[PDB]
Amino acid sequence: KLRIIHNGYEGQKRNQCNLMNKYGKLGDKFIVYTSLGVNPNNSSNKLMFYPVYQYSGNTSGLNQGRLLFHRDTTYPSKVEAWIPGAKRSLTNQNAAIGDDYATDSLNKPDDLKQYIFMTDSKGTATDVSGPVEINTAISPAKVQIIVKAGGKEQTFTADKDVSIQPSPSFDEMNYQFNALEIDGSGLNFINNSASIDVTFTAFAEDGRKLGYESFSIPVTLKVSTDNALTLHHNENGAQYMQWQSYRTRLNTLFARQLVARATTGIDTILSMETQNIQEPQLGKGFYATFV
Amino acid sequence: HDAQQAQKDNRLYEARILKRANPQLQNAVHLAILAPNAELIGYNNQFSGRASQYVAPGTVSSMFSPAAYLTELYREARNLHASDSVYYLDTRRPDLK
Amino acid sequence: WSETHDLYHDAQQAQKDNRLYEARILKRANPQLQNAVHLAILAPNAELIGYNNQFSGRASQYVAPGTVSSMFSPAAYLTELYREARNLHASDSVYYLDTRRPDLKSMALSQQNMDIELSTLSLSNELLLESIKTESKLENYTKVMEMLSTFRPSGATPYHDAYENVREVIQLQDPGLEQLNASPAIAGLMHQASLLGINASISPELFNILTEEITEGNAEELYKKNFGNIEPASLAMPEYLKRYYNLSDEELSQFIGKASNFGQQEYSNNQLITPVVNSSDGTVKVYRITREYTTNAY
Amino acid sequence: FIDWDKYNKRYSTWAGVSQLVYYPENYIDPTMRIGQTKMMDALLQSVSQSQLNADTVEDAFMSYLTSFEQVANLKVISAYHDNINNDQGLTYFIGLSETDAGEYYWRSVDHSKFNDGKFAANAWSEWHKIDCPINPYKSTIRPVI
Amino acid sequence: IPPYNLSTHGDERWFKLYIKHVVDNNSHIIYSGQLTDTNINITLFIPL
Amino acid sequence: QYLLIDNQVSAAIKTTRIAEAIASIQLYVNRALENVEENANSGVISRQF
Amino acid sequence: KTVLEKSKAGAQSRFDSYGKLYDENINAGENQAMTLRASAAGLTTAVQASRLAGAAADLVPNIFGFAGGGSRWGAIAEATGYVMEFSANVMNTEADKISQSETYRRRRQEWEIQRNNAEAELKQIDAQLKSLAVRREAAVLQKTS
Amino acid sequence: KTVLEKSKAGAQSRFDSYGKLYDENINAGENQAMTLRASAAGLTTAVQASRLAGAAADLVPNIFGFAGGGSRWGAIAEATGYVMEFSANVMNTEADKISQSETYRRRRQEWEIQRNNAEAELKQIDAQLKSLAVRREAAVLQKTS
Amino acid sequence: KTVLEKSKAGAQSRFDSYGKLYDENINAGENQAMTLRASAAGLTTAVQ
Amino acid sequence: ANRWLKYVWSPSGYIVHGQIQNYQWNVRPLLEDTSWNSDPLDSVDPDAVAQHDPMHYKVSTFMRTLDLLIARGDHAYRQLERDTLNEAKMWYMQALHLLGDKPYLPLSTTWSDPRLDRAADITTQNAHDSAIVALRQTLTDLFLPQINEVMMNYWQTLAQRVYNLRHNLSIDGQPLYLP
Amino acid sequence: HLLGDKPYLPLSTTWSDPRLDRAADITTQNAHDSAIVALRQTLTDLFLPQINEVMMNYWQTLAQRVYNLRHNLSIDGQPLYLP
Repeated sequence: KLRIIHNGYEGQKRNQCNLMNKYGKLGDKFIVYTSLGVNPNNSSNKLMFYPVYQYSGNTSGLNQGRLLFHRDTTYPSKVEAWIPGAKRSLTNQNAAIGDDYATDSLNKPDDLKQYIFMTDSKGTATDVSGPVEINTAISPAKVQIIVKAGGKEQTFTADKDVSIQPSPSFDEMNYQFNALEIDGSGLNFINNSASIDVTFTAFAEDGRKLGYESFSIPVTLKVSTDNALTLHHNENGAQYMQWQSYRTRLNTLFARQLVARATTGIDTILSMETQNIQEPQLGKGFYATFV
Repeated sequence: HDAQQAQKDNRLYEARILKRANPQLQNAVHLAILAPNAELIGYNNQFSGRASQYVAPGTVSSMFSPAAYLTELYREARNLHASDSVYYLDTRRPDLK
Repeated sequence: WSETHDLYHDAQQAQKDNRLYEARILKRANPQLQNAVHLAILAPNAELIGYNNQFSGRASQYVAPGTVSSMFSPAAYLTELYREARNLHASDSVYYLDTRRPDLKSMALSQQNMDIELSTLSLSNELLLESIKTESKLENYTKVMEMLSTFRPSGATPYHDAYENVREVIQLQDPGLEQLNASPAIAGLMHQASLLGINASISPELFNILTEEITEGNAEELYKKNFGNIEPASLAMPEYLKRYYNLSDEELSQFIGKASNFGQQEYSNNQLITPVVNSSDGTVKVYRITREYTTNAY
Repeated sequence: FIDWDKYNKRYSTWAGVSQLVYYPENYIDPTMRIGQTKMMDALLQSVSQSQLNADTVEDAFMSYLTSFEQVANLKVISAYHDNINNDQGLTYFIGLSETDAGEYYWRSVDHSKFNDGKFAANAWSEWHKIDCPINPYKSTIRPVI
Repeated sequence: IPPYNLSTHGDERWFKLYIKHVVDNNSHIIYSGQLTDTNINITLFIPL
Repeated sequence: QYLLIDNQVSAAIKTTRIAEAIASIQLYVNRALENVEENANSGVISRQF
Repeated sequence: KTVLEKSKAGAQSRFDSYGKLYDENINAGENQAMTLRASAAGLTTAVQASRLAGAAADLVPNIFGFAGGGSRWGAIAEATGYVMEFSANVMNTEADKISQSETYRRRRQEWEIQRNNAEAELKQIDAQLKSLAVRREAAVLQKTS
Repeated sequence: KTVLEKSKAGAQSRFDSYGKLYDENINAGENQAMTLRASAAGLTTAVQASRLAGAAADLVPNIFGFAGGGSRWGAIAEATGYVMEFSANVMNTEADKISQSETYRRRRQEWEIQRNNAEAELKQIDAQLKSLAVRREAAVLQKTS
Repeated sequence: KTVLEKSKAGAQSRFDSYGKLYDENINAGENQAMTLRASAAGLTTAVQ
Repeated sequence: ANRWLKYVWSPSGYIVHGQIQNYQWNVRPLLEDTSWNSDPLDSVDPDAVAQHDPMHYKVSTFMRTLDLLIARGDHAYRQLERDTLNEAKMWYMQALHLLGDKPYLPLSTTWSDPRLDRAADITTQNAHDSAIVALRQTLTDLFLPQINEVMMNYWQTLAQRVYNLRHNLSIDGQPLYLP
Repeated sequence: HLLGDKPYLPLSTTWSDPRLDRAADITTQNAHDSAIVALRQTLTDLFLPQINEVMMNYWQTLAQRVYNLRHNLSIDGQPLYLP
């Protein structure tokens, strides 16, 4: 199930995505201004406006474009968006608290892809720069899921593998796929374990990436050519575990032979002849010296 | 008892406006406390922009000044005795009102 | 993803093995340990040869605690701070580390920079003197102080640095101006507007500001001389005036009174200032109504 | 005037309760709470000494999480509703822990706190312990009022 | 849930979700909310 | 908070050039980790240091 | 001058003593005393798991043949009675831990007062050594006179 | 003057210390120590209900068949003997609670005396600073003479 | 004179404090603490 | 103590397997404000009001983080060394950018200094109560809402601690230089 | 004589007082990490290794204790002779 949200990064980008959600549908096109800074000459605080321009004539049926904004000021004021390059002003007398718009009196969006000076003439000034035209429509042919399970990448798009396409929304779009076919032959089993890397991603109409989300499905293979772990108790007192070729001692017979070293005293317990107390061999075998 | 429950809901709804409109909370970005911004509009239009005017502690115009306790005292205690009585509050003390 | 997950945890294990192998060289090459014969701590002497050939004899050079060339000096913590924190922001950002502080990359990690104490305020002034010298493209720090002596617009800027050197020594030689009374014939040579500059910090350029004749006509010309490109609609705001002159709300209300952003004005200290806007002209005309009580106040 | 002797006679008490609606965090104590469980009382006592390192607060958390497991894994056996009708009144449950010779708890849900398709969280009380030698046969046990 | 339009909803923003024909042919409320200018995604468990 | 050195400090308070450059970067990191200065590189914040 | 230098060297010995006691609070001994009182009361869940296991094992009859039965019927009430008697010893052990931890806290707070009484006496005798240095200079000028 | 200002600054440090200890009596630790001694002795009615339930359950015979009987005849005298031995521990727990509560009361009453010894010394040194200010004025008039 | 009157008013506060503590020995609390220790040990004939 | 406050709120984010996370609140029913008490005004309970509105659990955790930073900086102050006063200034400046700037309150308000019978008039109150019901489903003599005094003391303590740092004083205001 | 003699540290070292960007340069670090891997299986701006400060205080305490023994002082340095 692939899920897409349209919000991001609470400073300076959440307030711009709330304007697209509140005043627009998903198939709309917008201008997102990615560079916002205060004017050091005309501002008395560090607050700023967050502008998004909405086009005229899209999924949201709109006769005339409008400049959305969001202000953090609670006092009533006008909001004026002065454009020095086009000598045009978009002014909203008595702006609302938070989300409001100022309609574009003559539909020329190319006069808005440049420097805009937004102010309220009561403390707030903003150098609006860096326009980015985005298209927020999403076709399901570009929403794909990449499955790299061992050998070859397998890509499953949402135009063929979804039974019911959901409604377009900025909040949630749940893309529930069908039962997808993954060729598990050819996995690289390192230490008897493999993985299936499932990567969710989605693209918009203007080619921008909508983010990604990578998963991993661990696959563990059961070998059958090995022997089971075996616990032994040899008659010399040595207990060990038989992992297939090795013998690993479990107990110790140190405390059995410590008793003869403990009759004299602690000077005899904490010597080195006590530290040279030997332990029996692990089952059938021998000692070999390799030079 | 339905009038008591509606009176408690009026205290909570007016509180939720005045809590989240705090400039002490709006400067702290990391709290992620959402301003109302849709029912804050209807509150400020009705009450002449009350939720934008906050005051410092120690002033007279506060909700918790001693002038605010004197107002609730005088509102309730002025009806303890009848209006034609000698023990009426505005009869014994005409300078309080 | 898991191909990256395997190579990264193998890179952590190889990074821990590099820390342990370099440690085992520098532990057993200690002259504190080589003088103690009874420890029987074996010197490497075969992989110590390969370490000293690669690193220019690093394991033979040990240092005393408290020096700058150590692995645990504060110059060694500053190196790991500057190596990691310089990439926290992007290179084209205003919050980049070598953009806000160009003097950090050029500072020598010497013993004199670590031991010798000096004033923090002297370090802060020479950082501010260097930034002003490069933007105005002046000659030295004296031309910076000469430029600040005549610079009009900003809130505390008409600062004649040679003048404060003059007036403070006079405050140190005779405190309270004892020779203002004992020598009337020298105090009579100085006009009393100049003797005001001894007690109060009034620059010779500030004397030129306070004695201008403000009439209609030159008020637009004396505005750009005394404020620059500040728009007067943005200068007249009380929130802007508080930050510009470095004032407080009680200190500003003695000048322009009680003001708010809801279109109301009140009397503070029995005076009023209202920027009354003119209809059908757009001009702003400022009044000053001032009140004195007669026949009672309260 | 019902609240006159407490929170309306003095000014310092009137400003106490009336600020508690707006700013209750000035009066919130992290160690004390009206309505806390007995596990939170036993947790505070486990860390009430002075020398309190990282090892002590992790051993007291796992001792807290042990008693948290016993209450989260209760098996509701039977119930009783203290009214004629299911719409009003309040229903008392009974629980079973996962120990042998188990221990029985009980709590309540208030059907007058049911609003808009869901109980409010004030309807539920906490599981109260029954210290009684109970050994029923095949879960034949009933509360009653 | 569609956003609030005064022409197709009215002058009040309340809305309620009822369930019906699940155990009897009467109605029972499963949600109560207020209409906004933005869609409301509601996920509920429907008994059968 | 920008130039990482105190201008309102008095003239009787003394440091060294190393120990002030340390306190400049320590003040720089505590603003960069906690989203006070925007557009911090997230791949560097998640490093082991 | 020798009189005030022996008073200064005596008040220095109290400022060094109570300052060493204030800086070095709870030692290696008194840490182990409060660790044992924290370990003696962490056995509530372990004793209760042995009483509930011993109660249900004794409810099974143990005599078989021509005369059956033999189970102790009051086994659950014996087990819950032993846990509540043991939990009274746990709450007294937890109370002795906190009362010892707060006796040591009030002991440190009295060491801080006795540290500051010696620090104020060092600053007092240093001011008496200064006025005595002025009394000697007035005696040398009288010698000059 | 410097001698009496160091004496004033030392008596201020005792008036601020013992005044802080008097104003801040029983802390978050010592509240939990007396709460546990109040909780360790509130188990009298609960242990007694488990001894009387275990006694009557053991009076029922448990061996059936060709050889009947099996009930413990001294079950009630065993139960009443266990309650009176446990109530002696309750009365010692209640006595340790009140003796700790009154040790803390007499500790506060000694803090009030040590607070008032520092307050009377502040008012004494302030009167010694006043007479020294008059001794200096008599030395300036001698300088004028 | 003011120096010795503050010394007199301080020694009066100790004579009034320790005199109140001497005149008022065992209080309502410490009476109940020794009554319980007399009641916890009067159970010898009853347990036997 | 910093390790356990960051199990509720880390202002520097959370790193789970080498990647920063999308949340600063580790408690997800604080991330979504879920009310779990809808009867908060039955009794005088400061917690039951905060259970109805879990934003006060955000402000409580915010105040405990500030109490951590101030008391740690007070501990790093009283060593009175050179590098410890510079350390103590770091913990004070770290508590100042979590608070942000001090709130600029408007000084002129809609407060006409009314009579006592004008402010305690019942038709002013009944117009106030009937207006809330109209919003939930002329009056200018009302009392203006108030900022938190206990929160305001955090800006006033930290302005005093930094003032004592910048001017060579002690934490009580006593000078560290020789007169 | 269990410590032996005090270590004679060389006083002139290969330390050129480098710039901060020369010592915190990553190609100096990556040449350092790749050289250890070559040893396990130009860089002169490196930090020199350090003797133990806690060990050094044993030579400094014992030099002070014997100095107080040889010159008729106390353990704190106070004289045992009459002035």
